[PDB]
Amino acid sequence: LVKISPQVSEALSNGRAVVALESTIISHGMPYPQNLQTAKEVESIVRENGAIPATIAILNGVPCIGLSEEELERLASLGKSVQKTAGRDIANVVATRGNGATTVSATLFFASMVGIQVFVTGGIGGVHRHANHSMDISSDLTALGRTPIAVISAGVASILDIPKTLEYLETQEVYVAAYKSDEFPAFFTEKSGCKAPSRVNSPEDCARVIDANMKLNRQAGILFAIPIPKHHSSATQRALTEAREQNVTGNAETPFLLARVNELTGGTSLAANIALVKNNALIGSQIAVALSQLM
Amino acid sequence: SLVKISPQVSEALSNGRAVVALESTIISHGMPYPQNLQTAKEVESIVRENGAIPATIAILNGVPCIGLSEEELERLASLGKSVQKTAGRDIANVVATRGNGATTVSATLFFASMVGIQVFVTGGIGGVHRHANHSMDISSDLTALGRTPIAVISAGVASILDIPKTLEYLETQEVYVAAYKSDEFPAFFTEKSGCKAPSRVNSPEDCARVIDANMKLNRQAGILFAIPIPKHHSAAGNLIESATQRALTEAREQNVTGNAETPFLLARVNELTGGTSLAANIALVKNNALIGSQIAVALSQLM
Amino acid sequence: SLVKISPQVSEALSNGRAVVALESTIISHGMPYPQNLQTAKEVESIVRENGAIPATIAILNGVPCIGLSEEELERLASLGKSVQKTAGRDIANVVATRGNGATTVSATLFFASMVGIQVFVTGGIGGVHRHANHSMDISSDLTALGRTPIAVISAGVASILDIPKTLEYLETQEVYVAAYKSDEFPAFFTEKSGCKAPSRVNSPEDCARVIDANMKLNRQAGILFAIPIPKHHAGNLIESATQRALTEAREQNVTGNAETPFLLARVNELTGGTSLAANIALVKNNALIGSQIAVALSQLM
Ligand SMILES: [Mn+2]
Ligand SMILES: [Mn+2]
Ligand SMILES: [Mn+2]
Repeated sequence: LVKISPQVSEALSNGRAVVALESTIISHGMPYPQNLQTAKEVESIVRENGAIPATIAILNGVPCIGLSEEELERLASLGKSVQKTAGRDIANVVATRGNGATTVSATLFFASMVGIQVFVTGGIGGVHRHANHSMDISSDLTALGRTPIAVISAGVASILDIPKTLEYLETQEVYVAAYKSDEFPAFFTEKSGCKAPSRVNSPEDCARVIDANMKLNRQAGILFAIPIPKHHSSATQRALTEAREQNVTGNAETPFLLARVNELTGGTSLAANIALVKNNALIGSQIAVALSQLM
Repeated sequence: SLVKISPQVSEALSNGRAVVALESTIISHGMPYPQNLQTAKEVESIVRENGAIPATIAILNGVPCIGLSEEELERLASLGKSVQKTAGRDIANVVATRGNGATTVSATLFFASMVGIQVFVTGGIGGVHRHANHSMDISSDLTALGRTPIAVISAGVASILDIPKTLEYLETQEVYVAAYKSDEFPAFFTEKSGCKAPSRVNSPEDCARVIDANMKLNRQAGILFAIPIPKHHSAAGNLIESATQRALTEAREQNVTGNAETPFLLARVNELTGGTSLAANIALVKNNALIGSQIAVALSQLM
Repeated sequence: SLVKISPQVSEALSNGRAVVALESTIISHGMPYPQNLQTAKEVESIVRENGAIPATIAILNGVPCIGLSEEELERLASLGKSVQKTAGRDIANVVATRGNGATTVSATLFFASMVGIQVFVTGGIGGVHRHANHSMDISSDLTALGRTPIAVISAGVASILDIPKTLEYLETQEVYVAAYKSDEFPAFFTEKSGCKAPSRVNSPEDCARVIDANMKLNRQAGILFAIPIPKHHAGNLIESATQRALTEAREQNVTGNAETPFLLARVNELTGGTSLAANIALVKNNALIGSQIAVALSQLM
């Protein structure tokens, strides 16, 4: 049922480094054709650092692990009209023969299915603000707690509740480590105000943790949090307030906040988002190559 | 081989024919005698009339049974609340003590999945309770469905519970939730919850195709289909909702907690509504049995 | 190998003799040197005296150890609180960095399950913290027990934590919870929690039959047995001190890694050693009943 691209299939069969990539960043992070440009630049960074990129999406009901140029452009061109597909939506998107842009929870599922150990993303979903009134908590976190894969993120955006997100990850048995810092990063910016529960200082360090996790057959995964580079590192609070006073909820809520943050920052937040996923791709690829060498 | 599968259920499973799992806590605990027995038998009949084989699940003298005889349904109904209300976490204890257990959604999920039944019909699923922010009272039904790949066919979640938070928790647990032929998530006794359904399916065949995909993908999380109570009962919803609110207030003012709480609320609502809520409960489980059996048959045809 | 199994534990596993897992955070962090070592030896002796083999679990120089020698116990105890408190999520990192780690319930569950040990004695399990409704601080011990089919033998949950919410969370995770010979769920240092136990078991054989059924059913969730501290082994004092310690931690914003050690230390200071003495008594009692459960289970099988 799942279609693995020729390049990814070759790599997996030969034990070469593969880096999984998600597609909601393509459909919902930015408009066409900038979304396509970024996805291709991310894939190029993966290839230029010795790994094979496996962008995951669902197209016409077919889960695809590894996308061709045609599939990337086709996905990107549909823009925000593509179904944002969490793990729980996969079966429905398949059954309806639809297109789906897979989130972290869905991409985890497919990456694990075929034995990809490293999954590069921008930021992971989290515990939402005021969750003690709503219980709005991303399935990304639950999925990572029972999928043994390493997610390479730039931390968690302050749109979400970062302290509670860290607590929920801990409850779900997810190892969380910041890269070359004692501070947990906050996606757009390096400062979250939260201490990192653990630290790793090199791609080789990361690969050794992953290797141990694999060998032990633990069922919980890992969140690496790579602070956005210092050269690429009010709007959130105002966007949040506006969000409440205009009662934006459900599926509209998260796209509204990110868009508002981008508008209020005049493109600065999106630019940072682009910079961080590229940085995650660099470090993630180095981790994957180091891991492949270990194995 | 701790579990006993009846000849009728084993015959169906071995031949890839449609089977619908049914729970037994609605019999011993969820409904009074003898409507509890009457309804259980009528549900099994509806399952058969639509081409599937009913598999009511319970534990009898420490033996997990998948497929029950009429005398066993009668025993569960007659012994009533003296039968252990058996959640998944109670199964081992009821087996060890050689007791009788009427299985809830979390326990019935476990046994149905164990023997390869894909469709499980119930009235409603447990949920996040009201004031869960102070209590953290959240049904194991939700956790169980998040890690058991089976389709539960319900009429949604009762307003006794916190429906918006229940929907959030299901999402966090990776459970696909879809309302049947509606954009509104149903609230058990009534179709009106005030909550948008996160997804929608419009036919038994639609449902079967989602289940089929879930199976082929080997996902470990399950599915909640939520079937709004038939329109013929819509006039009763405001009444049952009003009584629900009064019963909740009464439970609080009388400090009814623990194992007493849920039975108190169901009984009180039926008393306040003069039997209307039980009548609605009977109608919705019959409707769920109808649609659930059609889903199971469609799925069997797909495979 | 993935793990180093001690000669005594390996022999027991191969010959079907009852084995009781033990954790090491109680040694490195839960108790001071040398009371920690003294108690660990006494607990292991109690396990042996009732017909089982103790398997204290830790990570030493990056190697998971199942079963410890006298030398290794001395090592964990003397290095004390400088050893990494190692939850399940920390195992891979402690292994990768070749470090020493004292394993909590969530980590010890993982290693016990790996080698097929069914009974794991601890003092108390982590829980839902007070004010979790603001913090969402909920121990991974609970999540782990909900998806690891092992019987944890505890003395309940300390009132430093939110006992009612801990019981609710365990229920949500499908963990069977039973108090031993009581209708009241125990509160670690003291037998009185003010919470009714959701279920009750009255003998080690009762417990073993529940475990046996859980095993035969292939359920993926575990069991918490809660053994009330012996009536002869101050409860009134430790509860009063607990309330005071909680207030102090709040007024001083003690958070993160500092919080739980602060509360346990403060309660012991405020009670003049009474709570540590109770902690020693309850882990010995858990070892007694837990080993009897493990032997009864081995006999059943
Ligand atoms: Mn959400
Ligand atoms: Mn409950
Ligand atoms: Mn904690």
